[PDB]
Amino acid sequence: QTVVTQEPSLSVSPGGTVTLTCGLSSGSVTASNYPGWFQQTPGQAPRALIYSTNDRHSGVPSRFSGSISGNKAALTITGAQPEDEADYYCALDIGDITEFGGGTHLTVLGQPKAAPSVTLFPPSSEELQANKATLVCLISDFYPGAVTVAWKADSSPVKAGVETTTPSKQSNNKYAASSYLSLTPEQWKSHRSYSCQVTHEGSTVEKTVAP
Amino acid sequence: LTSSERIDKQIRYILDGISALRKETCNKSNNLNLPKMAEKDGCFQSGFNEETCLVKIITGLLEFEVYLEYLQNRSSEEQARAVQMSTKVLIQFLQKKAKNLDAITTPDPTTNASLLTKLQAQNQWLQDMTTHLILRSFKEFLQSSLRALRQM
Amino acid sequence: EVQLVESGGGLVQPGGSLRLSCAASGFTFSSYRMYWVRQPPGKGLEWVSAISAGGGSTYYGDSVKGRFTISRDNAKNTVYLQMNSLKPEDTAVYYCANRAGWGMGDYWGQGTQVTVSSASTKGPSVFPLAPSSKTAALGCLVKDYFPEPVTVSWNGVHTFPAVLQSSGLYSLSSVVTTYICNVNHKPSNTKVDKKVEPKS
Repeated sequence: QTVVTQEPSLSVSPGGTVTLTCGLSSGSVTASNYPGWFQQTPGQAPRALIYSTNDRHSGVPSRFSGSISGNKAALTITGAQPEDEADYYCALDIGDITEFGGGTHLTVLGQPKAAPSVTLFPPSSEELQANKATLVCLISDFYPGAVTVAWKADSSPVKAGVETTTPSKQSNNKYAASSYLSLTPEQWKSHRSYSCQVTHEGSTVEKTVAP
Repeated sequence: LTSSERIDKQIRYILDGISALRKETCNKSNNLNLPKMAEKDGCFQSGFNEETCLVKIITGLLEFEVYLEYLQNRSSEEQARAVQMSTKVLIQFLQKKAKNLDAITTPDPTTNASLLTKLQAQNQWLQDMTTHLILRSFKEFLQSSLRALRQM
Repeated sequence: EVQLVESGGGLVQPGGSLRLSCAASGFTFSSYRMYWVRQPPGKGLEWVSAISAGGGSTYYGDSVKGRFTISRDNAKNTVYLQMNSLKPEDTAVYYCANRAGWGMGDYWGQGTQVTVSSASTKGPSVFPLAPSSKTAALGCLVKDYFPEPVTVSWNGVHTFPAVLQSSGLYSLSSVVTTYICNVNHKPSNTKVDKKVEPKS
């Protein structure tokens, strides 16, 4: 079974040149493998960039170019743009089939470290009547996408009942995430007020709600 | 052992072989009924037919063989023999791919041996033109087969 | 332009059967090889199957060889992906495409979601997220639904990604910086309209 190999991650600075490679374990990549390059933005469908090694798809900027250099298929981005930060999948026609590589995450350096916008909601009247309680912490527009969500109410940190989404890359390369805290209507009524503390690069931005 | 990739590699290899032969011929010089693709064959985009095209590829390649045999007598004897022998592998591959059926036509041997003596009886100029015409026509046929096979 | 429309994936039980279609328009369909690619949740691209211009030659990934069947139809300009003996491993977004040729490149469609799970379809419990008394942000909490997706439309819109719980159900929130969110969960055919008012 053939393995299509591509660098897991690579980076470049704005206006800089970067080359993404794509190779085989079974030998050299040739014209016969008809290498294809596909770009995928998060939550978006893949978009074909280069086909048949060096052919550009309709409406693809001239800065993207394909070739075979050495024993591998290559994708060169000459004068990288912030919009070029995406996943790049290579596809090679081997035997009678086609195989995709694992993909390359390209980061365009080294830009705005964005502080998260936090919005915490207390449980609704309707939910409390249904004998349920959910605290809704909405963390949006942060960079980089790694965060620590600490659940507070009465300083002691909430151990469990916490369900946080893995920081998801979004629109404008921003990070949008959410943390949910499931409590009993007695626990909500009990404590003075509930807080959501988000630790982003040491910086802790906090929001508090009361019954 | 057949693969679309191996067939593709084989055509591309013969094409580079034709080119290298054309180059080592065009430095001394500087009608024929050769196989040619027509729209009716189903190898072009307009009227594309998988089944009829594969038959025309195999038929045309089997017809070209007498002309590749002619090239062998015509100093880089290994290079012209390599074109002929690499073509036979291409035919085998395509015959294996078409394994669903065969109804071609395969050319008559005695008709070829007569054509071969007739091509060998020409003066040196005519022989060099014959070579140029065989090489260009074979190139055109392999380039169309290459394009077509991608969709089959 | 050229268009490719995938349909009709959905929720299916393990060992089940599904048939995908791909309506093509804007190109000489009978003159192109067509193929299918899958994208499992949070995973890379995977090639599934391919069909020659006239259907003579069919090819499959060795993880679906016996289970899947590719078919084609002209003048209906449609490719099909018959999926049998469906496993949770087949849960993905499925894309149909043409192989490049005749001066054209590979065009892919929007995709169709296929979900393979023993869990049943659950509609969502909608709760209002009230604006809290001093610009303000108000929302809608869409609770315990399966499978995805949920479509939230009002009437500063930010529909958040869903959270996967230990239960196996999803919950999401849609915020806006008369206010009524229109929740739509097509897999269970639930449509909820809920007016969110400030607490008095």
